[PDB]
Amino acid sequence: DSEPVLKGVKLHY
Amino acid sequence: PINVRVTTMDAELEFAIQPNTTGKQLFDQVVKTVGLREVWFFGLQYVDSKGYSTWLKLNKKVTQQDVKKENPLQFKFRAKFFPEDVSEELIQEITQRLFFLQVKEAILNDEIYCPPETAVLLASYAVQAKYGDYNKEIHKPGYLANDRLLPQRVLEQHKLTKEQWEERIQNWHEEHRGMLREDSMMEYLKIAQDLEMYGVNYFEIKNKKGTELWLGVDALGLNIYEHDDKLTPKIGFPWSEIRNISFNDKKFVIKPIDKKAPDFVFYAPRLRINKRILALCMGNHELYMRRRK
Repeated sequence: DSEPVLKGVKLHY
Repeated sequence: PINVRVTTMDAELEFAIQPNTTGKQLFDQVVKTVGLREVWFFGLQYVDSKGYSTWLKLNKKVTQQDVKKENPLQFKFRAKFFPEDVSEELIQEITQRLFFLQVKEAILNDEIYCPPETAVLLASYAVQAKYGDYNKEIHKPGYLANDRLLPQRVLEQHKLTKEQWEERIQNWHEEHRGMLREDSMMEYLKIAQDLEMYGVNYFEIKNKKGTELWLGVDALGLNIYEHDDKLTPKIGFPWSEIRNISFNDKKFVIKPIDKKAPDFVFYAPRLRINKRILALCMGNHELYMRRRK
């Protein structure tokens, strides 16, 4: 199905 | 491995994808990760082989779209279509915030021309959103010395100093004392959306004689600008006044409904520019029709 995999997140507020 | 990085105006997402991965799969994962539902406004911006800024087609695979090769692929989740009025059409706070941050950045980057009086008023709403109410105690002289408040073009007519500016912005911050954070962002967008360059997609074009021009695509139709005046259109083509639009390779033609009026013919550097122009025309025209049914 080839869904992207999250390997990182940054939230800036 | 295909490393991709998608930024919203206030978030950064890094994904590993596959050669079969579509833009829609990447788009939908960003969208549900940040929790946005007004998706019709947004797209995944990127830069291509030739250094052009364009949008990912969501129906085609990410790998088949000539995205510039860099270890982290670089996509900017951004507003691609702009409403005719932000007050009627931006419902969720996530949608309003992302529009506010994107439009403010464009104004601060001198990408949208903005008069100095409007710029300071805009800056005042931005500080009411960030700081809340001005309080005589916790906001002592100099509290905006490290805030980026106005576009540099406004500064270049430097009748005021760097400190005179901040004091005049401070004055207008005080006048917003009752304003809540979300309404401050919305008041910014209400003012910003009336600037002439707001929401215009500019394309470098030429007429049949070889004269350079600009082609604007916005929510209301097409506009032709002279190369040295990107503020005021010289010819305007609202949707209702267009009979048909066409392109064949590099040649693009607009036929007005008048029937006695001549077609307007212009030329793009290559076919992909005309394809990108038309795609934005189709996207903006559809939202235009959907607003009126």
